[PDB]
Amino acid sequence: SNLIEVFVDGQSVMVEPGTTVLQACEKVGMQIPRFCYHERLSVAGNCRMCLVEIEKAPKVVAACAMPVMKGWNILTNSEKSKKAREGVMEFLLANHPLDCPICDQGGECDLQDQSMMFGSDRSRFLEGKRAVEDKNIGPLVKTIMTRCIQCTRCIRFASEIAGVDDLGTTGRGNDMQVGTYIEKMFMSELSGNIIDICPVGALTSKPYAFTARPWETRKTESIDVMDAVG
Amino acid sequence: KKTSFGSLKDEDRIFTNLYGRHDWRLKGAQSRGDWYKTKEILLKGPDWILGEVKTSGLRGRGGAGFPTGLKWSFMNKPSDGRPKYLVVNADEGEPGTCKDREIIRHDPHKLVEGCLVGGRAMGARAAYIYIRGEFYNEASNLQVAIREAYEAGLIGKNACGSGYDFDVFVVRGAGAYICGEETALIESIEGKQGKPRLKPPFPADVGVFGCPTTVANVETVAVSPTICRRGGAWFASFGRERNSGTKLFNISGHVNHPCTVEEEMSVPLKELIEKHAGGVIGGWDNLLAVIPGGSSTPLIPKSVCETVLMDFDALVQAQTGLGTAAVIVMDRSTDIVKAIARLIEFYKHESCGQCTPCREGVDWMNKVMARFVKGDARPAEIDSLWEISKQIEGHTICALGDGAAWPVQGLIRHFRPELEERMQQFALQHQ
Amino acid sequence: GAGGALFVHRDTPENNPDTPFDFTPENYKRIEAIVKNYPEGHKAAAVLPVLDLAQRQNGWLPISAMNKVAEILQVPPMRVYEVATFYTMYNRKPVGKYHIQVCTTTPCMLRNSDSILEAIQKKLGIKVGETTPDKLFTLIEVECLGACVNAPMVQINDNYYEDLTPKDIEEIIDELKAGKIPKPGPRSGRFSCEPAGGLTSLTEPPKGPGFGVQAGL
Amino acid sequence: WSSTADPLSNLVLTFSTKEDAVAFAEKNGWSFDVEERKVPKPKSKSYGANFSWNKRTRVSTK
Amino acid sequence: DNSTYRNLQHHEYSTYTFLDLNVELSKFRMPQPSSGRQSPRH
Amino acid sequence: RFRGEHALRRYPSGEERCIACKLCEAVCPAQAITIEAEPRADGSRRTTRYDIDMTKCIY
Ligand SMILES: NC(=O)C1=CN([C@@H]2O[C@H](COP(=O)(O)OP(=O)(O)OC[C@H]3O[C@@H](n4cnc5c(N)ncnc54)[C@H](O)[C@@H]3O)[C@@H](O)[C@H]2O)C=CC1
Ligand SMILES: Cc1cc2nc3c(=O)[nH]c(=O)nc-3n(C[C@H](O)[C@H](O)[C@H](O)COP(=O)(O)O)c2cc1C
Ligand code: SF4
Ligand code: SF4
Ligand code: SF4
Ligand code: SF4
Ligand code: FES
Ligand code: FES
Ligand SMILES: [Mg+2]
Repeated sequence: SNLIEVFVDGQSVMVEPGTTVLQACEKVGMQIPRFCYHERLSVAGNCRMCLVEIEKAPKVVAACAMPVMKGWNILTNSEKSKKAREGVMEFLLANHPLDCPICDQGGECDLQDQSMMFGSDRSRFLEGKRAVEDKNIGPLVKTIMTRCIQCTRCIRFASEIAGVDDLGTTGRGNDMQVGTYIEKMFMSELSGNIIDICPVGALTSKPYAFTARPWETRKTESIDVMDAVG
Repeated sequence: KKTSFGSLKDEDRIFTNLYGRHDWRLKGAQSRGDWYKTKEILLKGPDWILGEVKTSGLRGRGGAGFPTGLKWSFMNKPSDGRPKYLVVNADEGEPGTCKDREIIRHDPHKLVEGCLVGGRAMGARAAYIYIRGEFYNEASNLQVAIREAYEAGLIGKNACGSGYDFDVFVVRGAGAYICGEETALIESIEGKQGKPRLKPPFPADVGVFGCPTTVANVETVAVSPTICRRGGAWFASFGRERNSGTKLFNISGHVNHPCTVEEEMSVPLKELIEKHAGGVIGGWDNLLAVIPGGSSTPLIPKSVCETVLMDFDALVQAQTGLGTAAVIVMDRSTDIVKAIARLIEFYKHESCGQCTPCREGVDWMNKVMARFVKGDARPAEIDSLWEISKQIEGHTICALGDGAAWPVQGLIRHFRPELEERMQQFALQHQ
Repeated sequence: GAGGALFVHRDTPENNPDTPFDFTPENYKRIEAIVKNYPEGHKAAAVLPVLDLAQRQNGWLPISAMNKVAEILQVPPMRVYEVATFYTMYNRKPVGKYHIQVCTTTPCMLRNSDSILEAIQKKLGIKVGETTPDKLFTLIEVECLGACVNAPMVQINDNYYEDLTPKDIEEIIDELKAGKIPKPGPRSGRFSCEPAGGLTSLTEPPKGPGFGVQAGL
Repeated sequence: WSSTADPLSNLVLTFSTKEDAVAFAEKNGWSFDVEERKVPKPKSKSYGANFSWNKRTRVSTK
Repeated sequence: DNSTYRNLQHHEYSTYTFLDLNVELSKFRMPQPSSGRQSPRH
Repeated sequence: RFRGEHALRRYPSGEERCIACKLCEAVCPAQAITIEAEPRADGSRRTTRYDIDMTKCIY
């Protein structure tokens, strides 16, 4: 119909107009690395982890935000995109705290897994790291903001899904911090979901703290009975 | 056809009140040729104005150098339902750059008439001039000139005997260099933080308040009406091919007479310095380095500075770029590593923090640079630093990351022996 | 390098949501004009000017002023907090009567801008980031101020003082202490960034209307 | 410690398709419940909608 | 002629000059366009 | 380097080194380690159960 033809690593695929490079790669079975992009949130484009090379184009594009065009050949495993991923992961890990043994997101961390899958295996950062003070947003979400990577997923969720405008960024540059700027509890019927959407151990479940590791647990798929939504 | 550039006659300059020696108000501006035949220009149509800008060869004076007729024609699409706006970039954040301040405080009516002419060309309903927050008296001068223009009927209701309605608004920033980036400027006008937004969409599609928008530099807008009045060919006669016109130049640093001057485009750097800035302190042999186009552009040493022209293409072939034409000169009695490190510290203090490469990597560059000045590092790291800069450039949302990466690359490329000697001296002194 | 100003607010006897702040009637008139400048349906665009106006009425921005701006413009308070903490011209802490800003960026640093810094320190007996005991002056270091040609320079309360030497800055300081306001601009009689003795352009009288107009216009 | 008496508490088998799993369970005499695969539905994403002239999709921060 | 500097008018500018000029100009403006709603949050 | 009887150590302050990361439990080839943890009365990340079955351990 109105579908346009694009190529993922040379393989043809027909997509609707306005489809992003990330979604075209999804239609082929390739998952592009991501930190700030979420399917149910608005597009941000901050983390630059989704950078990918288009054939015969000197500059990489952000796959999560850039609509694909007819005739484009997306090179997901190209050298340029691999080097872009390695550099972005280096920048993300430069100031990250060495908290994995005490971080509750240890065995289920997108930062850890994408570092092992797409980053380098060593560091060349010879400086001191930044440390920020923790905020208190209630008895449900435990906050350790030194682990924050500034993806702004929580802010977008709070504004759009939960309809609460309490979360924001204060400051500028390296010391730009996610929070409320005042002592304020983030209270809503959907507040705990920001734990799941947070890719790192910056936001964790307070009642769940230090009780288990994700590899020990057995998963049972069931139904909630606390209301009539099911 | 012409080969030698750099002798611009007095009667041929655009900004003839550059030094404020004449009345900056309406009466003096009309005496000097402003607001002449503006009704005729407006009635000649937007397509004619766009063609005049195209054959003029005018390139973006903000620093990128994009052809201005092309952007203003991008805006020339038919109506959609949304209002159309012109945005004038008066942020002027680049270190070494002060030209917009002088053309705003001393010749505001050229800017206002250029706003009207450009808005007519692109079908805009109004113009927003985003003036730097620190330019308080300059902003007040602009507002007084706009008051005069409204009182005389030159802008506003029908704006002439034309039938075209056009408003000019002035909005003030609050201490943010990043708000000179056009999308970050649009974000700041809308009341949010000065964080650049991704492209596409371009401002001609989605801009201020979600409406079609063109962001243009003060100098481009202010020279457009003279281009319309005198002709595109007259403007195109100056400079080389693809480098047309006359450009304002700022000379600062280790010169005898730092000053702002208007001169032909493709002037030699040495000629410009020796003619208008009084020469480099201690004579030409005392020159060490020059940053030719503001802090963003990489520096070049004396050997290339000897016979280099001042335009986009020639300065690109020297691996620098013309930028904003802000010449900053340094003699051999200054610490080049310290100066570059100060520029990197400025960039660290000015990044908005939105995207990880700029935020993290510019902080990392700042820390590495501070150590480099001391010489506390090792020789192997220099290459490391070069790699880090490469990672930043081309991977960020906006060009502030590129503008922080390039000075480091220039310093490495042209003064690696100085860094190595400083490291060796530190190692000897500390054992 | 390191900033030194925190980006979290903790309540305080002289800084808390009950701190009394309000706009004067004429400031309300100015606010209504500012809001009228923007298209209907986009009132958040007035956050930056109105907030600035509050500072001009108060000298700095308490949390109560931020809340008042947010409720006047009907925007969430967190948005105003983000604006207040993003832009560096907003004072979220009380500041002296004369806020002295010294540019120390590379073009100004080349023309000996640290000598003027140390002259101001010695004259006022304060370090870079503090305030005098009488709450009359506040030193601070800033980035490029857009007057690189007239370096070294300072900014005091919307005024630019250019082409400075330590003697000139001392006379500016003690003239401010006397009670009157020194005139803005460059010193050494250079008159807004021409060559000091060159005069290498704009010497002939400027041409009149329609000097070089093309045919058909 | 945690004690069990059923030998199949840790037995999990992997199959390419649902039909393979049904065939294995049927030939092995086990009664089964099959759940259909859940697939995320395709979503319309537009970065330009973040800055809207007149829609509610306009964001207050980014 | 050129010997005299003619930009001394900013020597007596007050803390409210810009905003007062804005208030003066507020009567010269064209009516603003509307998006159709009072706010994006409406 | 000799491997003998297991022991749990502490810092010179007397505070125990174990912070209940469960890496030893995950890596144990014989599944000889059993760990349970919770926040301590001072909010510290510590174990409430740390068992080693020495008749399953392969040392
Ligand atoms: N005047 C000043 O104070 C400062 C100037 N600069 C200069 O700004 C330069 C970089 O600025 P950018 O805007 O990021 O460069 P750019 O090339 O990305 O943009 C140039 C202009 O052309 C438009 N444009 C470019 N490509 C387009 C396309 N394919 N379709 C439609 N429109 C297009 C853009 O919207 C923009 O307005 C630097 O070279 C720097 O020297 C930097 C800092 C301060
Ligand atoms: C970090 C950054 C800061 C900028 N600051 C300014 C500025 O202060 N003034 C300006 O005219 N352009 C500035 N620019 C470039 C703008 O994008 C430019 O104004 C825009 O492309 C339109 O300018 P033009 O009239 O030359 O085409 C800046 C760009 C970047 C990346
Ligand atoms: S957030 Fe992930 S990478 Fe960071 S400390 Fe926790 S587990 Fe490790
Ligand atoms: S707290 Fe988590 S979700 Fe929020 S910005 Fe930081 S990393 Fe992203
Ligand atoms: S490059 Fe720097 S200033 Fe530009 S958007 Fe990214 S973080 Fe912000
Ligand atoms: S759980 Fe095991 S590996 Fe982790 S700290 Fe305690 S003893 Fe060490
Ligand atoms: S996933 Fe695209 S920039 Fe973050
Ligand atoms: S470097 Fe000081 S005003 Fe620009
Ligand atoms: Mg989490």
